[PDB]
Amino acid sequence: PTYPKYLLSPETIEALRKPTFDVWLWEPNEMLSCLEHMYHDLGLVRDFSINPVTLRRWLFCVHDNYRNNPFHNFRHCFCVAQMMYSMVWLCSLQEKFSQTDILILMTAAICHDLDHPGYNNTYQINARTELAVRYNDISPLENHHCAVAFQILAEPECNIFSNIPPDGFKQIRQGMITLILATDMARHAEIMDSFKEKMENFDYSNEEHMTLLKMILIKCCDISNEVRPMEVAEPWVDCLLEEYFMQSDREKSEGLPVAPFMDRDKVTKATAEIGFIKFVLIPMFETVTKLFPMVEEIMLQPLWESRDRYEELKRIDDAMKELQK
Amino acid sequence: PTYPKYLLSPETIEALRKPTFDVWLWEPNEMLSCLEHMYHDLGLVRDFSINPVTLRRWLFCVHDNYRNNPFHNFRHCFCVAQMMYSMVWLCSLQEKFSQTDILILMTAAICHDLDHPGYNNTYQINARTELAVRYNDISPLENHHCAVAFQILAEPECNIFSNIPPDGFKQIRQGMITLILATDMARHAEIMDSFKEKMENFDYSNEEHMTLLKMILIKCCDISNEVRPMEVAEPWVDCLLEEYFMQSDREKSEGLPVAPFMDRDKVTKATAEIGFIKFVLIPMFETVTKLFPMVEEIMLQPLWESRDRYEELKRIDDAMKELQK
Ligand SMILES: CC(C)Cn1c(=O)n(C)c(=O)c2nc[nH]c21
Ligand SMILES: CC(C)Cn1c(=O)n(C)c(=O)c2nc[nH]c21
Ligand SMILES: [Mg+2]
Ligand SMILES: [Mg+2]
Ligand SMILES: [Zn+2]
Ligand SMILES: [Zn+2]
Repeated sequence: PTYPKYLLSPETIEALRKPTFDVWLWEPNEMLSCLEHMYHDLGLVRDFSINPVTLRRWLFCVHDNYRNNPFHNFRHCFCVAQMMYSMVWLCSLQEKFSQTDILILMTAAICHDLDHPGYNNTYQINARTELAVRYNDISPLENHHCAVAFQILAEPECNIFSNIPPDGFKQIRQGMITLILATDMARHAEIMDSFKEKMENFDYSNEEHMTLLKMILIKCCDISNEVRPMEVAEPWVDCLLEEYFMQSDREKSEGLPVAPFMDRDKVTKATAEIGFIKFVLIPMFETVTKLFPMVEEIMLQPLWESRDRYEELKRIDDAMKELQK
Repeated sequence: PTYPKYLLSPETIEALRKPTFDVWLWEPNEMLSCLEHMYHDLGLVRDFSINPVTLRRWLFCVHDNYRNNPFHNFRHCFCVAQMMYSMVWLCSLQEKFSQTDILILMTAAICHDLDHPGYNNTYQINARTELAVRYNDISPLENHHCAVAFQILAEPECNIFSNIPPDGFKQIRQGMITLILATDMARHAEIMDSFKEKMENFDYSNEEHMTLLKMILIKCCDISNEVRPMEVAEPWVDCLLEEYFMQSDREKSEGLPVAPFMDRDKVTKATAEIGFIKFVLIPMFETVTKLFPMVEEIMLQPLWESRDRYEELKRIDDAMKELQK
């Protein structure tokens, strides 16, 4: 007949594999179904004996632990997971990685921003919040996302790892913690340098090389909005700035230092993306392309287009600003 | 947190395997989840590469195709499938039958009464309905249920058999057809005799022996209401008579022959069930017990109790009618 929303149509299930997927057309229950589909489709439910009902409860519990922030919310979560899922197909990751690595990449993508408060690590540290005190200024937000991830998995009803032997659990936990902690942008240059070093002679059988590759993969998915079609990416930037401005305003009326890139009076959407696309995004996907050449046409290309559109927007933007001076 | 109804709790999942399960407590939405669980739990999704999303669409289309009758409705459907699922565990059917047969039993059980009009074969034939004309008076209802089942399965979006080689399809289709056509009560005596004849020296290796057993199994499940706990079974009789009375009244009004067992002026819940339990139900389950002794304690016991409870109830009825004339 005419099936209900939570029942993904074959058209949707097909599109879910490409980075062109419109993440905005869906409501939470439909996104939860997409994530569910991903675990069955990638063979994770099968190879790890994940109880299908538990998988659902777990996703629902994960959803309940994401906050209603303009950016760091459940829909961003779904974006990272969906981009990771696309990466698996685009790069044929299942010929390079074991199912355990895939489970690690996917579960970490879904759990990487759990219970994000809407204010970054710099604010946590400068404001001496309880999280900064708890984690001693060492990537407090990411450490917290992990802890929540495993407190959730500790609940028997949500433990998608119930049937994995203990050695496997430990191996998965270690991998997830490493990936989630790697998303902290403060460590971006460090992680990039290490990867590029290993990239001089990449060894798919070297465990230390794969760890760095997985860290890069989840980092790519975490800040991959600009790779998506313009109509899908555009709104995310506004959501991010809304969050950044909120923090800068708070930092100003609290006497805490304010980062220029979050300063309402110094940053423009255009100048912001241009620099981020040319000095963070493109260089990263550029090195990843050396390993997976198909990545250039599917992701480096839309980044070049995005860079050019924002450079045009910057002209008009600066013009408008002159009239207001 | 607190999970929605469509996410079965582990308590429900555990009770779903026994004939004591209370079929009246759930709404279609919930029952559909149960059926879905059954396919994953029996390993049918796994062994036949059923796309889990397709499984959901298929179950939804099946639900939409059951009519809103007092008895032959989606809930009866669920009862039959749930009783079949209970028997797979109780009798350890997975030790005697291949996965292909289990799939045949479960799917036939879910589809056996699809699009039931609410008036039995005798009515279709006597009123010379389109169905009776289409099927040449040969089990018109059963032929129609089966045709609708494969109509649904022919819709790509609902084709839970999409990943089975054609030789497998043919084997599954033929089995379902045999089973669904076997549910026509007009053939009860015939089927029972053949089964008993083979029962003289049952051979789990003889395919003709196994075909009869599967026929008896689905026949048992189809009319297994009285096997359920008194409070779960009682309301079903009212639904049945409500349908029978609707037909006899109509037959009376159109001047068509009326069957005594459906006549308001002659049937009482007690008279209806006593004979049915004593001469149809008990004998059939007695034969099945010769192969699965555990059936006696789990199913004959409650049938005996229902027989006695209804017989005693009739005495109270006769004594009451006496006290009035
Ligand atoms: C400032 C930077 C570390 C954070 N950051 C980010 O995460 N995304 C996704 C952007 O699009 C972006 N644009 C500027 N900065 C950005
Ligand atoms: C005995 C038969 C002719 C009529 N019949 C029947 O078909 N089913 C399924 C019943 O449950 C039933 N109960 C009484 N009569 C019944
Ligand atoms: Mg983050
Ligand atoms: Mg029937
Ligand atoms: Zn993130
Ligand atoms: Zn029936």
